[PDB]
This record gives sequence, C-alpha cells and structure tokens, in this order.
Amino acid sequence: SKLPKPVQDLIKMIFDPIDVNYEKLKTDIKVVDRDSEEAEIIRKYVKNTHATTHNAYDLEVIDIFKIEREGECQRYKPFKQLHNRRLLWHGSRTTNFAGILSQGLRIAYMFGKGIYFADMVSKSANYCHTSQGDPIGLILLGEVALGNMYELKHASHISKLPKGKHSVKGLGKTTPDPSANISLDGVDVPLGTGISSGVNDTSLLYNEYIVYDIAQVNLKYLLKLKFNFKTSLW
Amino acid sequence: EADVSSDLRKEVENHYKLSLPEDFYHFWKFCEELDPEKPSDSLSASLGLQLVGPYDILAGKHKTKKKSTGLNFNLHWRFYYDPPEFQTIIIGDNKTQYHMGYFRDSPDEFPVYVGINEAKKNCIIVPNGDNVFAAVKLFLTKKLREITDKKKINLLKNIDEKLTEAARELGYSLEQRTVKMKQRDKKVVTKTFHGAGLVVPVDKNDVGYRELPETDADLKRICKTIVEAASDEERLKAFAPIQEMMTFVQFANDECDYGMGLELGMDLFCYGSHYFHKVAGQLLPLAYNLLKRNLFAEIIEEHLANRSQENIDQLA
Ligand SMILES: NC(=O)c1ccccc1
Repeated sequence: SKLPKPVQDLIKMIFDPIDVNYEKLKTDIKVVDRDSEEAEIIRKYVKNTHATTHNAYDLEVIDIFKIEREGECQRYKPFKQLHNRRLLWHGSRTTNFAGILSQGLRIAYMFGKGIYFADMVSKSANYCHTSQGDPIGLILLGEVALGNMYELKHASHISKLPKGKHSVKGLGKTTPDPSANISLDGVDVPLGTGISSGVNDTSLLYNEYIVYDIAQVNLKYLLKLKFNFKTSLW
Repeated sequence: EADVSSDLRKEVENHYKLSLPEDFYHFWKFCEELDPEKPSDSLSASLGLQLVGPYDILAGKHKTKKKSTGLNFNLHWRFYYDPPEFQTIIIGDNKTQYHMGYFRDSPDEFPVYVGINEAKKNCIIVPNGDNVFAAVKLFLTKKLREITDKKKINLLKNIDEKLTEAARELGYSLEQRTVKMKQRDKKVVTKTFHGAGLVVPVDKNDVGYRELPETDADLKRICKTIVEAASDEERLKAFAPIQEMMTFVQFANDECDYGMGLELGMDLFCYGSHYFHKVAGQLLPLAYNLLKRNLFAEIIEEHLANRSQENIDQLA
C-alpha cells in the first residue's frame, strides 16, 4: 500500500487488503499538511468551540484529512448558488463511517428526519459515542447550503419545511462570536469562542442546523480525534 | 411566629445554608414544654427518637466547634443514602438507622414534607406528613398499633394528646399526605430508586425532563453486573450501558432537559456502590448547577468524597 500511514490507519479504524478497502469508500482521502492554512483554521475551530457543559473530556487532534466523495461535488453544484453556506461539524459512531463515506450523509434528533450539524465541536463529538476504553473518534466538517433558515427555539417534527425556507436552525443560548467568523473557499467558518446569542427564550444551549435534502451537503474534511477524559470511569 | 429569636434562626440557617420551615421552630418550643432541660431528648424514653441536625444548633451542641476546626453541616447526620434533598432532623432505632428528614426539591424552597429512611435496610425514602408534628404523630400512632405494654401505652397516649392539641392550635395537618404534598406530586417527573420523586421545571413545550432508555428494573440489573464483575476488564464491559446513557444525558442537557442526568446520577447514588461515585460525581453536580440548585451540587460532591456508613455526627 503506497497510501500515507495516517490514511492506512484511518482505513484500519473504519474497517480485504488496505487499498481494496480504500476503494470501497469511493472517496479521495488526503492528509492535510500540519503547517497548512487549512490545518490552522481547523485546529482553531476545534480549540475555540468546546462547550463549557461538555467537561468530561478534552479533544486532541490526531490527523486531519481532506475528503472528496465521488459525484458529491457535482451533486452539490446547484446548491452552491444558494446564500448562507457554512462549514459545520457532524459526528457519528466509527462503525457508520464506511457507509457515510461510500454513500454520503443520509436521512433516516428533535427536528425530524434530517441531516444534523453543529458549530460547537464538542456537541458533534458526543455523537461519536466514544468510551473511556474506546477514546478515538471521527468527526466530519461539511459545507452546508443553509439558505433561508427556519429558526426555532424548541423541538418540531418537520414533515416539510415552510415554503421559502431551506433549512432549520435551532437557536442556541451560546453561539460562536459572529465577529470572529472567517471565510474559507466561499464558506463561512464560525470558529470564534462562544458568547451569548442574545436569543431570549430558547431551550437549546448551542445551535443546531438541519437540512432535509442530501444534496445540500458537501463533505470537506475528516478528523481523527483523541478524547482525553478528565477522570477515570470509576 | 414561634418564640425563637432572629439570631438563633440565623445561626441554624446560615450554618446549613437553608431556611427552616416554621414547624421546625414551633416543634422545638413544644419539646421544651416536654422537657425544659433537654428538649432534644424529650421523645427518647417514650418513642426512641432524638432531635438532631439543625436541632443540634438550637440545642447549643455546636458551641466550641467551628468551620475552621472541621465543622461541615452538609455531612452532619447525613446517612449513607440521604440525597442532597434530604436533611436529617430526627434519629430513631440504631439497628435499622431509622431517621427522618426534611425533603426539599430545591434549596431555594421550604421542605415539601418529612421523609423517612432506614439506612441499614435500603435507599427508600417514605413521605411521613408535611411537617414534623405530623411525622412524630404518625410514628407514635404506628407504635401504638404495635405494642400492648400498658405502661408504655399510657405514656404514648399522653404525648399523643399534647402533640395533637399543639398541632391543631398551630394549624399543622397530621395527615400522611397533605394538599401541599399532592400538588407537589403532580409535578414529579420520575420516582427514582428512592421512590420519593424528582421535581424539575417543565415548561409549556415539555422542556426540562426526558426518561432514561432503561427501566428501573433493568438499570438495577446493569448496576448489579458492574458490582459483581471480577476484573477491571469485565467491569469496563459491564459499564458499557452506563456510558451509553451518559452520552444520551449530554444530548438531553444540550436541549435543556436537565432532569434526565439528575435521575441517572440519583439512581446510581441510590444503588450504593462506590463504583458509581465518579460517574455520579459528574452527573449530579452538573445537573444541580444547570438547575440553579448550587447548594445541592456542593452537598453531593462533599458527601461522595466522604460517604460514611456510621461516623456521621459532626459534633461527636
Ligand atoms: N451528528 C451530529 O454531529 C449532530 C449535530 C447536531 C445535532 C445532532 C447531531
């Protein structure tokens, strides 16, 4: 296998020989250079958006990958015209990533059957279901074409979006400081530390973002994260 | 209303960082009528009961002992299964560690009722009237259904007459469940392992609580396997359903359903094994602080760090 070692270790973790399993993913996977600008941005996003109520662990970035799923950029192209495009987190159990990478994020969690994202890394990290003896997880960064957001302060099961709306935003009490947003390849990255959103009567601590069309998502990065738990299990 | 000075009230309430309901003070004055020298012991010969806890401060027993020298009322007469909501005021039979305490859903609120527990038997808390007059009356009435000794019976009926008249003059119900308790029980979201109920705010959108994904019976089975595991490796495996539920508590917290983590941590505390102290020491402090019940976060952290089965009198 001429694949870089971090890529080989990622393949081993997600799952034939390595290069044959790699092909099953139908995804191009490259290592982001630790000294690149993408890496700086991504590590700042991780550092700044760990929420204060997620205090069981600290997160350590092991590897950062740039990913491109076959056909996905073409599938996403009509949505690139839409306004409000944002780079957001999505965590999942390691056992789902074979299918995630081959098939993309799919639709079957309190705003109905949708594809869920967060702007706080630790919020998404919890959906890895990592364990004290199982302390490595995978988390995605995806470009999400949010457009006109249906803003909500509590759970609603959405059969369909209200006309004119393209996505749902659950309003958090705490939000990355909008003054610290930066633009990366035409995508807004909300990597500032959390401040009060000013949203007065919302029942969510942190933002949630949901889209109801699988084509509204362009996966861009995959991170391998170490969960450093703060206390022993017993 | 009771003839206890502002200064003595502040002495009790500032040490515990909790207000006491007025029946606490009235009952002290009743017990002084019973025995002016040693009111704390006025019920000992007849009922086997002694007033303790905040009553020790009214009694002046804390004199010559201070915070600097190791005085912590968060642990004083805190029996092994007393959750932060439960503040011991009366002790009975040492064989079962029978005791009664005020039960508060919130440190900012007066007690909902007087609960009892036998800490050598189990973690169960039983409501026993909404004030201490009722709690001692109910106990006395029960003792009268258990005995035939004529001398003891005549003693108890005299005390019963005095207690009943005092409570009637003051307006304290002697019923096991009062209107106050019934209204509070309509806000209970889950019984928990101790059966006394858990109350958290639930808003018009049903935000505030969600259930655990396991029944109580199955959670007890999970706890049993963790306790009976024979090695570190086995125990980590048996812990897997707990870690899963702790993950779900995180989601519930993110959506302001703080009661779920309170319930999980409480059941683990109630089970009693030291193997749960680190997980309950994460779950409960965070839930209490999210619920703005900070004193209970302080109690649970101090109690888990020193959860004694038999040396709990801070004044001994
Ligand atoms: N899978 C996720 O990261 C997620 C994000 C936000 C809400 C729910 C789930």
